[PDB]
Amino acid sequence: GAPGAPGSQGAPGLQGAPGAPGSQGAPGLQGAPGAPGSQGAPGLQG
Amino acid sequence: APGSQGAPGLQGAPGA
Repeated sequence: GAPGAPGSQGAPGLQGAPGAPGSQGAPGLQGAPGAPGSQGAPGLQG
Repeated sequence: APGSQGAPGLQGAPGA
């Protein structure tokens, strides 16, 4: 009966990974705005 | 509009 299969084997499954939440998302939303420059008013009367 | 605080206009300036 030496016939048998002690070493059939394979590579079933090969789990990828449980989690990997987030390579990279939104860079941001700037914030405090700006109109580069000085919105001044006219100096003293004249 | 909110965001442009400080002196977005003359404010203190009585006039020009």
